[PDB]
Parts: sequence; C-alpha cells; structure tokens
Amino acid sequence: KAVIAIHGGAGAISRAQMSLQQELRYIEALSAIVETGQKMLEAGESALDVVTEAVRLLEECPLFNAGIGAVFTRDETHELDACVMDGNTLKAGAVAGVSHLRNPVLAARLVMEQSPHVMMIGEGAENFAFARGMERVSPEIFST
Amino acid sequence: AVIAIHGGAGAISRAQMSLQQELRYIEALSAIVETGQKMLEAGESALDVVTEAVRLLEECPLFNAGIGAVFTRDETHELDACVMDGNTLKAGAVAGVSHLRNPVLAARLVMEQSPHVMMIGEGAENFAFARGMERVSPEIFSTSLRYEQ
Amino acid sequence: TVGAVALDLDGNLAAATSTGGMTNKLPGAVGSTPLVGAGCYANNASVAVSCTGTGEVFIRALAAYDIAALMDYGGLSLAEACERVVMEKLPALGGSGGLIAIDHEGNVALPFNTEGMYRAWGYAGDTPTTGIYRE
Amino acid sequence: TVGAVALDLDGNLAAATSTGGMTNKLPGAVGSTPLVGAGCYANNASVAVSCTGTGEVFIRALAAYDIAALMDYGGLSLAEACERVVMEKLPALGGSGGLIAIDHEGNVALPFNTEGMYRAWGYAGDTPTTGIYR
Ligand SMILES: [Cl-]
Ligand SMILES: [Cl-]
Ligand SMILES: [Cl-]
Ligand code: NA
Ligand code: NA
Repeated sequence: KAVIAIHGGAGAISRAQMSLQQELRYIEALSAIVETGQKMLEAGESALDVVTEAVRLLEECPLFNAGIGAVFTRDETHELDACVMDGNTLKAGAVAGVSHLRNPVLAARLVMEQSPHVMMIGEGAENFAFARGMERVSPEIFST
Repeated sequence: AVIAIHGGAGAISRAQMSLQQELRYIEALSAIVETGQKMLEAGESALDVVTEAVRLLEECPLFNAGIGAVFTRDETHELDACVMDGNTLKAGAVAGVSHLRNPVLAARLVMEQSPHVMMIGEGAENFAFARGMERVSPEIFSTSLRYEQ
Repeated sequence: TVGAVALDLDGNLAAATSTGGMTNKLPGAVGSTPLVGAGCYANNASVAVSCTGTGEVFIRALAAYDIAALMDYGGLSLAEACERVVMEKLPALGGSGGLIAIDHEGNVALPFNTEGMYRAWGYAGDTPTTGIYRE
Repeated sequence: TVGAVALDLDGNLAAATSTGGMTNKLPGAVGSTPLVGAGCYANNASVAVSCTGTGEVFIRALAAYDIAALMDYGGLSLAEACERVVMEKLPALGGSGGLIAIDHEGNVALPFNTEGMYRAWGYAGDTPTTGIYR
C-alpha cells in the first residue's frame, strides 16, 4: 500500500489569528500537493521522485517557509537548506546556506546523485550545482 | 576517569615509515593524552578535557585538523569541528571555516553563545569575530607534507 | 520548513525536507533540516521521517534517526516511537514542533506538540486528509 | 581528522572532533566531523564517540549515535556496538575508518577497519597507551 505524507511546518498557528478563507488557502495547497504525490505513487513513481516533487511544490508555494516565501536572516537575506534520503540505498544529499538556487531540494538530489558527498554548503554547493547545469537565481525571487 | 584521542584513520603503511617518523606521532599522541589525564586527575570537566585535547591536535602539524589541514581541490583549507557535552546534551559545531585557528574553540563558542548547534562559512567566522575570536590567514595551516599529498 | 515522506509500490521509503530556517536567524546558522538523522531520515528497514521545529533540539536529540532506532532496536511501534520522541524527549530538551513518518508497513504518523502543523497525507487510490490544528 | 572523548571524575562524558577534510575535496563538501551523531556524539546515559574516515558513510550510518542507540536500545556492550558499526555496517556501505568511544562505565574502544588509526588512551593516574597499526 503506497502512501505519502507532507508538512508545511509546525508552530503557534492560532484559530483566533486566521479567517476560514486564510485557512482554506493552506488546505487547498496541502491537498493539491498530496494529491499530486498520490497520483505519482499510483502510476508507480519512486518514493524518492515523489518526496522530491512534493517538496519542490512546497518550495514553489509562497505560503510555506522554504524556497519562495523563505523567512529573512538578521541581514534581510535568505539562506536555504534541504535534505533528501533514499531508504533503499541509504544515499542522501543536502545543501545548507544556499541563496542562488531556486529549489534547494533539487540541489540536495543533485549532491546525492552527482557528487561523492552527502552535504555541500554555501558558494561551494552553488558552484557545484551550476557546473552540473542548475540555474543561478537572485535570492530576491524568494521574497514575498 | 579516562581519555581517548585519535589523529585520523587511513592507509598508514609501515613499509613507508621509519621508527623515528612513527615516534614523532607516538610522542605527540602521548603528550596530548598525558595532558588530558593530568586535567582529569585535577578534576577538570570532560568538556574542558576534550576541548583542550582537540585544540592540541589542531595545533600539532602532524594531524589533519587546524595546523596541518589538507588542501581542497582549489589549494584552500576548509575546517570543521564539533563538541558535545553528555551531561546537558548541548553541542556546537562549525563547518567550512578558513580564518579560525582552532575550529574546536569556535564550535565551543557556537555551543555557549548562540541559539544554534551549527554555523557555517563566513557566517560562523563573523559570529566568532564579533565575540572577540581572532581572524587568521589560512596560510598558517599549510605544511609541505599535506601540499605534497 | 516543509517536508514529505513516501512509501512506493516497490516498498521503498524516502524523505525530503526544505526550509528558509528560523526567522531573523544569524547568517550561517544551520538547523535540523539539512542534517541526516536530525530533520530528515529514511531506511527501508524502518521508517522515513521529515521534522519541523526547534532546530538545535532536533539535532541534539537526532529526532528523525531516533524514531528509526526506537523501532529497529527498541521494537517500538511507529506510534510508540513517535509519542516517545515528540511528546516526551523533545519537550524534555526544550524542543517544540513535530514530524511526519511512514514505516516500511505503511503506517503513517504526524505527531506534533505545538498548536499547529500544516499537514496532509493519503494512501494511493484513496482520498487525502489535511490538518492545521490539534485533533 | 582528530578527536577526543573523556569520562571525568564527576561521571560526565564529552566528545569533540576537528578536521581539514579529505585531500583535494570539492570546495563546500561537508563530512561527518561537524554533524552531531555522525562524527561526534556524547550522552551520559550511553557513550561519547569521535569518528574518522569516509565522511559520507559516517553520516548515512549516523555512526556515532548508532553506537549509543545499539547500546541504549539494542542492549549491546560497547565492544559489541563498536564491532557491529565499524566492522560490519560501515564496510557494508563502502565506508572505511574508525572511532574512539568511552561508555558511562569507563569502558574504552578504539575500533578501526583501516590499516591504521593514530590513537592513544589512558586512565587518570595511569600510564598512556599509544597505537598506529593493527
Ligand atoms: Cl468563509
Ligand atoms: Cl494518522
Ligand atoms: Cl485542522
Ligand atoms: Na515556499
Ligand atoms: Na593539526
């Protein structure tokens, strides 16, 4: 029995703070992403490809603190981090402190699959990703 | 009370080394473990003992940490360190630092003076400089042995 | 912080986690997200886990791997392992948040000790469930 | 890579690890050294561990925490836990290296699967032991 779960963060979310219309934007986004993942699993896509695409869609969604809609540092910059792990091979990839990669989970998959390392950080991670044809973006794209 | 230390695992070959070359490593290991044993005997904390032992292994150019660090593909040094207290389960770590003489001291600083376990790169360095740790040139780490490797 | 865990039709587990991190964080600060066993872990023998919450605590407690070790070595169920980590061990170290986890038998858990966790799950060929608040 | 583990007179465990990484590494690569549970771990309930060797494998296997978990949850002795991780699980993932570990009872292990590991240990008020080769 194939199955997916997702999250968009845990914290002090208060009913008194939010309208039903505000809640439904989060419920709609969560439902669309988990449905995409359910459809990929049903069609026989790998767990690895499913968690990658789900987290890529949570990055793209401005409601969640990852990729577009990332919080700001003390210096009003964005520094993004991501990790992916394959339970079959126990391979993993991760990036931390990246600012010029649109989808950190894609950079993490690239570290997993195209490097001898589990983790790369900062400009080194970025330069490695660019050398393998991932696009350079401005960290301005994450700001909402 | 007891200390153990290491200076790295790998393909160390006896056919390649003289006894005099080996004894440099044995002397350095013996002096550091003895310092730690004397600290433990004087009632120093396990945390302070592992910090000092690793600081002395960083200082010792025979070992791949601090002075005597290996080179990156770009002929630079990028150092990493972690320290953990089994009593409080607090930890501190730095990675990808080039301008801090004793990464294990920067890791202790992250543990004690930051809300984080880990800091990386220039951000880790700026954190440490802002708290009075000195900036060094990564030239101080370079040896002929590691370059030839 | 966002995350996903999945079990595929071949019996493979995977996990992924992504974040912009702690709001107003010191530049260069690193939380649990990119650290295997802290914010992300998967092993076909046990469980896939993605974590969200106080980064320094999820690292110190190795929250994601701890679920796996409690199941694999401890013989705890996913539900027992999730309770132990999220409701007992994490708060004991001052940590708040939650995680999603799927075990090799397709059990799903979405524990959290906070007011909310944006979450959803579904079996393939079934209807999704979504949540924000407790219960 | 260098490291130290100690048990003090108060019964407290601690660990620390430091490295320059691997010769010729890709700039920005991060191995096990700075990752809690991978290259460094200490917990008064179990063990203090410092690790050296193939960084990506020590991370994937969470070698340092796995010693602790194998003892705490698995009921393995420090010696059994060290054998399992260093001689079985790390090579199974293509990993080479070793670790130093002290448990809360003052047992010491210095396992390694490589040709050598620069190592030393000693009880307080006793004479140190040193090693390079098997
Ligand atoms: Cl309405
Ligand atoms: Cl459920
Ligand atoms: Cl709800
Ligand atoms: Na987003
Ligand atoms: Na050194």
